[PDB]
Amino acid sequence: AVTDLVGASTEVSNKVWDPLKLSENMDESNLKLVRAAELKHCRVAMLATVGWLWTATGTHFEGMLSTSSGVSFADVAAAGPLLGAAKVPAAGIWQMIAAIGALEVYWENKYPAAECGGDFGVPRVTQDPAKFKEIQLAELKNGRLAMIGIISFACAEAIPGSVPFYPF
Amino acid sequence: LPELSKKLNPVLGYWDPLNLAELNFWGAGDDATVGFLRHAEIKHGRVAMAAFVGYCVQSNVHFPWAPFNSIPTNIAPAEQWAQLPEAAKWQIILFVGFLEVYSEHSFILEKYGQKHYMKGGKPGFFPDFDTMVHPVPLNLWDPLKAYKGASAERKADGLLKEVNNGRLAMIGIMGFCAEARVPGAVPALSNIAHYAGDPMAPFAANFHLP
Amino acid sequence: SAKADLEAFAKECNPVVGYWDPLGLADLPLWGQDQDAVIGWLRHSEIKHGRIAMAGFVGYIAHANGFRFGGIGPQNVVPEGASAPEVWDSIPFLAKLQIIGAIGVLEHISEDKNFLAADGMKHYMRGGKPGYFPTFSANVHPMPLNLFDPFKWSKNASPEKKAKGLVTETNNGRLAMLGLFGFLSESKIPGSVPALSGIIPSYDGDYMQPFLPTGPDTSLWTIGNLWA
Amino acid sequence: ESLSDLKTLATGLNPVVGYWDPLKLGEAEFWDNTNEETIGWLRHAEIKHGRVAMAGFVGFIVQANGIKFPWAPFNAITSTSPPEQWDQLPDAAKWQIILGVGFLEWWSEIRVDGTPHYMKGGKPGYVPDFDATPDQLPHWVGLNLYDPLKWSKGASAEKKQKGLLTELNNGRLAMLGIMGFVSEAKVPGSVPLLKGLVAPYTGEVMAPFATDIDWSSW
Ligand code: CLA
Ligand code: CLA
Ligand SMILES: CCCCCC(=O)OC\C(C=C=C1C(C)(C)C[C@H](OC(C)=O)C[C@@]1(C)O)=C/C=C/C(C)=C/C=C/C=C(C)/C=C/C=C(\C)C(=O)C[C@@]12O[C@]1(C)C[C@@H](O)CC2(C)C
Ligand SMILES: CCCCCC(=O)OC\C(C=C=C1C(C)(C)C[C@H](OC(C)=O)C[C@@]1(C)O)=C/C=C/C(C)=C/C=C/C=C(C)/C=C/C=C(\C)C(=O)C[C@@]12O[C@]1(C)C[C@@H](O)CC2(C)C
Ligand SMILES: CC(=O)O[C@H]1CC(C)(C)C(=C=C/C(C)=C/C=C/C(C)=C/C=C/C=C(C)/C=C/C=C(\C)C(=O)C[C@@]23O[C@]2(C)C[C@@H](O)CC3(C)C)[C@](C)(O)C1
Ligand SMILES: CC(=O)O[C@H]1CC(C)(C)C(=C=C/C(C)=C/C=C/C(C)=C/C=C/C=C(C)/C=C/C=C(\C)C(=O)C[C@@]23O[C@]2(C)C[C@@H](O)CC3(C)C)[C@](C)(O)C1
Ligand SMILES: CC(=O)O[C@H]1CC(C)(C)C(=C=C/C(C)=C/C=C/C(C)=C/C=C/C=C(C)/C=C/C=C(\C)C(=O)C[C@@]23O[C@]2(C)C[C@@H](O)CC3(C)C)[C@](C)(O)C1
Ligand code: KC2
Ligand code: KC2
Repeated sequence: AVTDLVGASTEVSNKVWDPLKLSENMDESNLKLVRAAELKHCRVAMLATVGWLWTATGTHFEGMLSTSSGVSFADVAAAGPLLGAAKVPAAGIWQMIAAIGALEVYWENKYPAAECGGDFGVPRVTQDPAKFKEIQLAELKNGRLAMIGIISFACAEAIPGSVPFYPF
Repeated sequence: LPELSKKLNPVLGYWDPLNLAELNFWGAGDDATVGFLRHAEIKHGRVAMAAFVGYCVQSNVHFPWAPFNSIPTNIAPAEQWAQLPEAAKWQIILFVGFLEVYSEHSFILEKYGQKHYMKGGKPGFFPDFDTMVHPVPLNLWDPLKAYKGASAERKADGLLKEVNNGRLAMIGIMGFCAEARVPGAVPALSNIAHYAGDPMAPFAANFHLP
Repeated sequence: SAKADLEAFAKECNPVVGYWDPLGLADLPLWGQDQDAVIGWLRHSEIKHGRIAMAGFVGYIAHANGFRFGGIGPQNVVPEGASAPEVWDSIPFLAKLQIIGAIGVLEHISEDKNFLAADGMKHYMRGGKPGYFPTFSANVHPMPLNLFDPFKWSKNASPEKKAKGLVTETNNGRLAMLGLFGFLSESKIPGSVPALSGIIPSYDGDYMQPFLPTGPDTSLWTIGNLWA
Repeated sequence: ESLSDLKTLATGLNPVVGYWDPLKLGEAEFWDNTNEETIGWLRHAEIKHGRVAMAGFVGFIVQANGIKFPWAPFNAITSTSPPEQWDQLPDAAKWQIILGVGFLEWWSEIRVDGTPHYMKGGKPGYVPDFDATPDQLPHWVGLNLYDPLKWSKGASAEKKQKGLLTELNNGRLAMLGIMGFVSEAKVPGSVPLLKGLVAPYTGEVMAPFATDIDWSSW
């Protein structure tokens, strides 16, 4: 059932790209699971690329991130996108992870990944399923490019010389 | 253009070294490829024929009014463009910019029965101007309503003569403009103009692009 | 077709030698277009070379003697006697360029497809007569006379007389090519031509370059001379 | 198809040579495929090497002659030894050359208009047409990679196969020529009749960007 999906990209001549044959023997309720994992990776990667660009360009908020122990948003931004990740206090990291996990638990109990392949029922911008398949393919391609891009940003910030066309 | 260039010129005719008639031109088509080229054939002719005749009057006499007057005449008129004020350069380009925008309006072009040139319309056809937000006495082509009573044979002869005089003048002005800077380019003239500034730079004497 | 006509023309040129093709010149197709095109190209090149040779011999005699036409023109800048080789070194650069352009225009008119099609002829490499220059009745501006026959003094000659004249032209062109090459050799290297040694002077610039010594500009014309 | 490989070669240099391969790269299987796929891959590799070699040989002749782009960034470097001109190029220029070539061959691998791949039965060394499928490219570009001005377009198939044979032979000769020039840049005395030309050079020609490893210990 891997030949159906949406992910058939014209960059690989509109056929399924599985050189290691990872989806040869995987069955339903796992194919939908790996599609849900890919879609969540897509969305988190796109949000991560936008946030990384916002931090690297410098933007940041105005105020004090944790008035008990200093640390302004300018202090977080000035350390860089990667090195300015430990400048956040541990309580802020735990609160962010707790809110994300509450959303994860609610959406997993409401829309299980094994049954719903990455579909959490967010409205929908079009009917006419051909256009919707085109929009799904656009989402998949954008998310895959963002998956490559955020790891590229992390590698270029940590190891200089890699990613030659890296801004900042 | 079709193979009817034999009417414009025998011996030669559809010479076409760089083929250019089927390169599909933004994916529009082969007819649309022909229509765009034929318009740019004669639009470049109409500018060059007016500019070369424009040259031969500028270098001797100037209009005696005021603003584009009293600047030196014994210089290159390509340099005389650089002596114009900045508001004059903007207003000249934008006035032509209206004429380009107005003539490409397909709803104006279908008032007189024609269409945009590479959708099937005639290559060169300026609109008869009578649809503007406010009326004007004089239009652009045939202002005195003089020579629109001529038969199609005089129009067909004139349209071919417009092309052939067009190709002759595009060589005429550009070879002449190549004589102002880099002197000695045309050994037939070789006795006019100076100045090494770029003629393809209307605002070089005023500001810089970066 | 091509080989039989070549052998017949060779026999008509000389009944003793006949077909004299040592380096297989009748068999090598130039632009991959069979032997007929090669034979036509060779015949046209031979006819053009012979005509240029006879004209060059006449011009060399005229330039060596000195027979300047009048005033105002290019004779006012050339020296009063400088032999044939230096006559192409003191003429104006614009004059030499315009002469080369006129020669190229004449060659292109002789090689144009519609120029031969209007006269009822064809190209000399695809089944045509070599050396058949087209007339001048299509250049829109009315030409006063044709280039082949200006006064049309050969409009009643027979085809046999035309063939005999073509054979005589080919033979005289070969003789003129030999004579012109001998004069060029004697003008540069002594001891080549034994009879012509000591007549023509020595030329420094080689006679195989058109832009050798660029000529002076020179106005040489009045009344409206806005071009310097 | 170890039979059409001989039919191609009977027209290669007459029967004076034919199917000449001492180590017999034909009748191979390679990466878990059939002999036909390997034959098509090897033919495409030979054709691509030949095209790259003719382009490189012409570029070497032009660059060592002295013809150079005036514009702006290529005016900065002033050498002659083509290899050293590549070495003193900016890193971004070399990377953009490499990535543009990579995009061109990424398009070459894509078969959305022509039905077969060059391993699955297509013509080796066939770059697909840009405008054949105008709805399956990211944005429109005219002026296709092969035949930008459609000069060949309508031609006889005999002329097409004759041109393919001519391209293959010229490619092989250009491969030999450009490797002769590179070995001139590296090994003096090698490749006679070319000793008086080319400059001495170091820096492992078959490596871009940084240098200083080389085949110093042969
Ligand atoms: C989180 C990563 C992830 C996951 C789970 C998937 C999952 C899937 N992809 Mg996919 N993809 C991804 C990332 C991912 N993709 C990226 C980044 C790209 C761009 C290169 C693509 C491009 C792509 C194409 C073009 C196609 C798919 C297709 C598919 C589906 C079938 C293939 C399959 O089961 O094998 C993937 C299953 C996995 C479990 C893969 C997990 C990742 C492995 C184990 C680790 C690899 C490490 C890597 C090599 C290190 C370098 C990467 C990076 C650092 C540069 C499946 C739902 C096909 C499809 O849907 O067609 C219907 C298809 O045609 N993908
Ligand atoms: C309390 C927090 C919380 C909870 C309960 C969940 C719960 C879930 N997440 Mg989730 N997530 C969270 C926070 C949370 N998330 C945060 C903060 C992020 C970052 C924005 C993500 C990003 C994320 C992605 C991208 C994906 C999930 C997925 C999942 C589901 C399966 C998780 C799984 O199998 O274990 C995890 C199992 C593993 C084997 C771990 C992955 C190991 C990889 C190979 C290496 C990654 C590094 C590692 C995670 C970091 C550890 C430290 C490092 C130094 C080693 C589940 C619904 C997946 C899903 O729904 O797919 C069906 C999925 O694709 N989440
Ligand atoms: C040929 C040109 C190539 C350019 C390069 C490129 O491509 O960069 C790619 C790249 C990085 C990179 C590079 C490499 C790829 C590694 C290559 C280079 O390395 C070398 C030497 O090559 C360097 C570098 C840096 O360039 C990164 C790409 C990042 C990418 C692609 C980022 C997409 C975000 C999408 C978002 C955020 C969507 C939000 C959408 C949202 C938030 C919504 O829809 C909200 C929504 O409410 C809406 C509106 C309607 C609702 O019903 C539904 C919901 C609720 C969902
Ligand atoms: C030096 C060696 C000569 C060539 C010898 C040669 O190869 O033989 C003959 C041959 C081919 C042959 C052979 C066969 C005969 C067929 C058979 C033979 O087998 C035997 C041995 O039996 C073998 C072979 C190969 O020999 C080919 C010969 C071709 C030849 C020699 C063709 C000259 C055209 C002249 C022209 C176009 C004149 C133009 C006119 C000119 C250049 C000018 O107007 C010059 C001039 O304006 C200038 C520049 C300035 C002015 O101020 C002065 C003037 C006005 C003067
Ligand atoms: C019956 C009827 O309807 O009315 C008729 C008549 C009427 C009213 C006139 C019509 C009209 C409209 C108009 C306005 C027509 C006018 C058109 C106009 C104004 C046409 C300019 C051409 C300029 C040329 C060809 C320049 C060549 C230029 C040349 C050849 C060169 O400069 C080359 C050269 O410089 C070099 C390179 C070096 C120099 O050393 C030597 C020379 C100089 C040779 C109609 C409506 O159409 C038809
Ligand atoms: C020192 C010296 O040399 O003195 C010289 C200086 C100088 C300046 C050289 C001189 C000059 C005058 C010159 C040379 C004037 C030349 C002016 C010129 C030639 C100006 C071109 C414009 C081109 C445009 C607008 C292209 C648009 C092109 C477009 C929008 C496209 O490509 C679209 C495209 O759709 C196509 C068409 C094909 C499609 O399939 C695909 C795509 C989408 C890609 C002189 C007078 O000689 C003297
Ligand atoms: C259909 C039709 O009508 O066709 C048309 C259409 C079509 C096909 C598109 C066309 C095309 C495309 C093009 C541009 C074709 C041209 C291709 C190109 C550019 C081909 C370069 C080859 C370079 C070589 C062989 C270099 C050899 C170099 C050699 C052999 C050596 O160096 C040997 C040597 O080093 C040794 C080994 C030792 C030394 O001691 C001695 C020397 C130095 C001598 C045409 C041409 O327009 C015709
Ligand atoms: C500075 C600009 C300029 C110059 C120097 C110039 C020179 C010549 C010459 C001299 C060589 C001839 C012989 C000639 C002939 C014709 N011109 Mg020009 N023409 C210029 C501009 C315009 C414009 C704007 C239009 C136009 C037209 C026509 C028509 C057809 C009319 C008809 O068929 O109704 C004919 C026959 C109109 C058009 O083609 O519409 C169909 C149209 O709108 N022309 N034109
Ligand atoms: C560095 C670039 C380069 C060089 C130096 C070069 C030299 C020559 C020479 C001279 C030695 C000949 C005689 C020749 C001839 C042909 N070339 Mg080459 N060619 C180059 C590039 C390409 C590309 C990209 C393609 C291509 C092709 C063809 C076809 C087939 C046309 C057809 O079958 O319609 C023929 C006949 C196309 C292809 O092979 O299609 C199957 C195609 O995609 N060529 N080519």
